[PDB]
Amino acid sequence: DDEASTTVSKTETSQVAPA
Repeated sequence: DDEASTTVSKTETSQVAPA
């Protein structure tokens, strides 16, 4: 949800892509 491109795939790196 935080990472514009992907909501499903929610990893630590996925969080990093916002902040």
